[PDB]
Amino acid sequence: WSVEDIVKGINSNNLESQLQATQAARKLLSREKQPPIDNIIRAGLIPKFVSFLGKTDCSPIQFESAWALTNIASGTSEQTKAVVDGGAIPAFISLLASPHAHISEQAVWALGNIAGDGSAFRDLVIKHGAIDPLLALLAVPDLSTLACGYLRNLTWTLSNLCRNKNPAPPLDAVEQILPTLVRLLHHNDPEVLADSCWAISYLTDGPNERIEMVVKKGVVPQLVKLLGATELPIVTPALRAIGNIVTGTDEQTQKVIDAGALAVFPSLLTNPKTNIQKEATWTMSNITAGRQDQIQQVVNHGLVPFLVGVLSKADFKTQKEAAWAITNYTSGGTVEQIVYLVHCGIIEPLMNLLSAKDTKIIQVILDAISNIFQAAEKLGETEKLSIMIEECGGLDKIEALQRHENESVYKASLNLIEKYFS
Amino acid sequence: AKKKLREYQQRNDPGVPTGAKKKKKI
Repeated sequence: WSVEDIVKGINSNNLESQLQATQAARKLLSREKQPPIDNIIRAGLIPKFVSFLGKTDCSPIQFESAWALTNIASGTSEQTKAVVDGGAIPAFISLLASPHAHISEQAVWALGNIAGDGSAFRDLVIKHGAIDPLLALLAVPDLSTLACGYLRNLTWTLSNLCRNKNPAPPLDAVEQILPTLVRLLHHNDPEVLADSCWAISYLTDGPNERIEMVVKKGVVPQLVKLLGATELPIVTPALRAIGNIVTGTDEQTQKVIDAGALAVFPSLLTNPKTNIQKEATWTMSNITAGRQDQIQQVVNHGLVPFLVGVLSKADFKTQKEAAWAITNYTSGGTVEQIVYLVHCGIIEPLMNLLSAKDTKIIQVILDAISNIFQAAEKLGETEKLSIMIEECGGLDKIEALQRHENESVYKASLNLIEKYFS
Repeated sequence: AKKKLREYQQRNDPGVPTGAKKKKKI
């Protein structure tokens, strides 16, 4: 229909005409190529649709209006705001209790789009009381009671209530949602698992107290299991959540190790999916920033050759993540752990990466080389290391960096030349 | 020191994966 024909039917004194026009609006807003959301907004139709959500008698017009509003709220922030400004948040929360599962599901979906817009609308959905009726829909002993698409919508909408920063979701809300999240994290549906992992990944990004809340729930072993799933949509958020947890305290990081996560990293650090391999390298960088006994577990799982491999060949951003992982290792490791890096072949790929002109990565590499030399000094191995650096062309690079423009680069390279190559 | 996701995202965006934010019903 044209928008005029929709307005005429919506503004008739005939309810069947109103349902027909609302249906035509829902189809127009669902069409593949550029649905006319703004023309529908300018026509003043959102208040009519919100009014229809309250027509408990005429469930077909409730469903059609909920679908039409869902697809407006799927748009820009300004389009989502027009839906909120029409009073839709409390009207959708009221619809969660509908005896018709497909209408309740549509309200869940719309609330997910609204909360997904950002932290202010997320917190406004929470303030209107959406969490209690949403969790009540999931408070059954067997989750396979519920339709698969229904369960996926509830999980996704809950994940958007856990999402976003500045500010993070209210503590009381996260505490109330978490136990249901833990159940969904064990449910045997791939999309439910994926969005459960996304929710946990959101909750674990922040101050270490936020990590602690999640880890206290016993979730890390299941996250490590999902780390090994064959579905990339599951591995991606599972690895994100694990990566967030190891940015925390040493004890939080130890829970990831004790659950067996390191055994998965030979595959993760060679994964052909670029973002998986890069985030696994970042995760290793925060583990090698841990205790010496945690570095030793990296060693024991055979992961140092894999970090040598990533540094040797990967896309440039990933190689730089690996350089950070190495510099952290050399900053906190024992002398024995550090010279083991050299035995595994770290020097040549470090010197190869020093061809980069970026001031930032140069300093990272020079710091790692300085830390390795300091360990070699305690063992009496500096001459071996110097020969190794010269033979792969690394001395040429260092020597030329004595004339770099940046003072931090120029003084670090001078210092290496004076101490070890005179 | 540990480095949080915000710093990884500043190094690596755009394209760092995230869950679906909004969904259109077809």
